[PDB]
Amino acid sequence: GSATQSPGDSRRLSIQRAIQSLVHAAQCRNANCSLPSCQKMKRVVQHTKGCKRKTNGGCPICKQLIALAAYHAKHCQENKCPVPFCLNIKQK
Amino acid sequence: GSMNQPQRMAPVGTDKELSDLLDFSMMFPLPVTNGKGRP
Repeated sequence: GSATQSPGDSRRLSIQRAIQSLVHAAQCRNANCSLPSCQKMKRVVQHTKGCKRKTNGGCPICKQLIALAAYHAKHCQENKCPVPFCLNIKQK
Repeated sequence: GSMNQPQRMAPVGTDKELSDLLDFSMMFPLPVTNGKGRP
């Protein structure tokens, strides 16, 4: 009757949803979405594709995105993966 | 009260980026990435 799950489990679902939005927006360049998550995520994903500033250090926004993708890249060896970070972490 | 409402996106550059960063910071937990000297 709690439905709170174990602390590690509950934080795992929520963190995976963040990754699933990064995966969504990496594949998603369509205008057919009107939800807030997709709008901010496509904003930052198309940004990270045109952002040399992230490896140049002066961009904390992409530091968040690479943190999801790093943890995710430890488990995911996918060479066809939508997320550009995920490859650039586990390949290099 | 409650008149003013936050705008959808901005061409300012950096203020809009930290606003993006905010949405994501609340979207995921992640590790605290600190030792954290708090109860």
